[PDB]
Amino acid sequence: VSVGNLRIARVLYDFVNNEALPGTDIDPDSFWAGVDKVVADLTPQNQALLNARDELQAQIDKWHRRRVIEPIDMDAYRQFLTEIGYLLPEPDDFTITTSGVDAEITTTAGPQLVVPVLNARFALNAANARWGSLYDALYGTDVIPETDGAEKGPTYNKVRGDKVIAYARKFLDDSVPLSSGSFGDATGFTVQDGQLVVALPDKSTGLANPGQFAGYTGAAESPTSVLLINHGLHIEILIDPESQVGTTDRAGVKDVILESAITTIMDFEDSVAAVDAADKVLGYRNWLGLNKGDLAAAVAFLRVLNRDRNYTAPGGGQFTLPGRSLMFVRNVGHLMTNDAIVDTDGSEVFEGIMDALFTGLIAIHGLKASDVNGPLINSRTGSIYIVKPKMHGPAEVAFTCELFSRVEDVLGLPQNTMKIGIMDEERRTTVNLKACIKAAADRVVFINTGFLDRTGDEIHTSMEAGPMVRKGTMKSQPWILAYEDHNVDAGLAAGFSGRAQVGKGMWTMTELMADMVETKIAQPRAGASTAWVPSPTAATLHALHYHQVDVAAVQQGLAGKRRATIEQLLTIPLAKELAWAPDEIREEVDNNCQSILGYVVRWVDQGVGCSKVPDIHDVALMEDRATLRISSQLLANWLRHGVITSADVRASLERMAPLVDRQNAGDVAYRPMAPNFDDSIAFLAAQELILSGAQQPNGYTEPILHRRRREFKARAAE
Ligand SMILES: CC(C)(COP(=O)(O)OP(=O)(O)OC[C@H]1O[C@@H](n2cnc3c(N)ncnc32)[C@H](O)[C@@H]1OP(=O)(O)O)[C@@H](O)C(=O)NCCC(=O)NCCS
Ligand SMILES: [Mg+2]
Repeated sequence: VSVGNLRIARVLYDFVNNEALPGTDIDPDSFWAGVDKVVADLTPQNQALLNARDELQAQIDKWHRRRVIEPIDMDAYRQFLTEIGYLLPEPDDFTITTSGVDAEITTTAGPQLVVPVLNARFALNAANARWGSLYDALYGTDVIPETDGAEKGPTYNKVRGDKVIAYARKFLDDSVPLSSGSFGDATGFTVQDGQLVVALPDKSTGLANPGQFAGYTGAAESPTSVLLINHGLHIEILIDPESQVGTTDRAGVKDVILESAITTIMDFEDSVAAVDAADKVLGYRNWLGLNKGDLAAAVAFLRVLNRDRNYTAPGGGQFTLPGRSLMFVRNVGHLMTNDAIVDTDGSEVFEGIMDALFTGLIAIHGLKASDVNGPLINSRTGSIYIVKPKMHGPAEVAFTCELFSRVEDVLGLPQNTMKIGIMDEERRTTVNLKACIKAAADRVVFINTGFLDRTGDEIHTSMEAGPMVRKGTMKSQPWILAYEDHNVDAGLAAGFSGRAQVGKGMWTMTELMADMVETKIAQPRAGASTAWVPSPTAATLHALHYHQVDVAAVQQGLAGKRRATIEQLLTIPLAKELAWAPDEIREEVDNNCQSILGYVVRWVDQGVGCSKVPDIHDVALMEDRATLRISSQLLANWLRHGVITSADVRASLERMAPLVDRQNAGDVAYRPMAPNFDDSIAFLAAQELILSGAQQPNGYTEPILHRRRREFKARAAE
């Protein structure tokens, strides 16, 4: 479909004209005229920034190569990085001015959920994860141990159930305490004189803090639920003395509901596999339907978005809390182009520019509640939140800002409607973080330590230095501990408190929920106002940490400190005279090869961009591209310095591959790699990301995955 200078695929063109544009008050002929111009005016920069990356990698590649056996002189390294304009200066103190942002980003501290947007089922559950059942999260997972004769099964178990009930009672005791007595003793709740009254065997009692009573449902004389609030997050006690769980409870408590996933990132990036116009539109569709509010998915059940929740207030008025997680959308970074719309010469258009345009325009519908726009509003303050990933340095951030500003003109939106959540997940950003924050000083809504892509850039940036530590050891290196702290320092010194989120990384062990409750608390304790979780269940559980830690306080306590030097940030995580025994090296390669084949096989064959892949210790892991980035990069490093040979990788890939078939054997759609490995696009793709990983730009895995999936798809219609 010829438009100005463009060949827009009809699948996109139809979608954008019929589905997306009506109701936006944007003239379809003008919209596409804006598109043409933006793409034209801004493609040079996009390539210029991308070229600037490759150059810097080569210079840094040169530098390490012409230096061996005489350990890194860290002052020459730092001077080198300044000479080439990698390590740009540090700007003067400032305060972000970003306005028009929702309370749930500026003020509320709680879990943030990230879901693949190509999956309507998970997306719906994600936006609905704002509110989650604490009973289901504890009963369903290993938080309540299955031992001591308390196993779960197809029939509800009292023994497990009472452990669940008890846990939650401790929680309520710990968070919204009774004046006197414990929740585990309650016999019923009432509301007298606009105050919560909790009946006990010995007395009746209010709350230690009457201001933690938020409201209720049903008759005051005997409510159906009681609504509480601690650290700005809501807790609901569901009452039904005639329920499966109710009749077993001293107060007839049915369930405790926690306000969990406050915000959700609807993901077009590492979570998903979209390599052409079709895929692209398919996820653009889901984003539109979330923003309209009408998105539905069949399961005899239809899954829709939750409506807002009504309550009676203490004094007696009716009010409304939001039923839905406030959505961001993660666009893709500055790297990839896409089939979707091409040049006359056949050059593809940058995917990132197109996301900004189509994702921006669609999000319009999520700011209003009309007939054309659909019933549910997302940002009640009038903002569009876009997570911008994999940015390298301040200039690339400024580019996103400029891109956003042109996408605002084209959409007729007021300037700065499009807010940017900034990933801190590339070295060049990490060492120039203050500068990145300044470049988006009027747009930024968060920073987040994407430790995973960050680990990826650490291996690739420093590819020629020598052998790296095994990936399990990365978590305790100088560079990563400084980067976490450094992120929080910079955010806080930019006045992020009350204005924007300081975000931390994802929990990848989806089955170790007992671990996550125990371990992840460290993030809020480190001052993170939000952090990333892999599921609504996880979100409900992470919620617990924000009831315990007072994040706002921790931020106040941390203000002004400087817990990281630039030497700590540039400390390269090298092996440095650590000789792994024969077994270890065979473990790392084996480990990494399973994680790769596990993820890539479902990527290239099934078009699935996020998967549960069990490792060589059989811990289920949530793998995506960032995890693939580490895995492949590390193996490349070990190859570049001959810890392994090319042959070593093959043999491991070859023995790991049949195993991933065994764990995938129950799938209807799955086609296995063994025994004929060389006639398997999947296998060959995994093999490319290792044997040619040293040559991918900044270690990114998109070039190969996109090309290999494009390949597979053609060899599927043919
Ligand atoms: C990999 C994955 C398919 C594994 O699935 P699984 O846990 O083995 O199987 P299920 O999802 O059916 O587990 C049960 C429930 O978990 C929910 N779920 C799991 N991850 C979810 C996610 N992050 N968002 C919303 N719901 C999720 C499902 O909705 C499902 O309930 P349902 O019957 O109502 O659909 C899935 O968890 C996933 O895509 N990863 C999480 C997304 C993510 O965090 N990625 C970000 C990468 S940066
Ligand atoms: Mg990332």
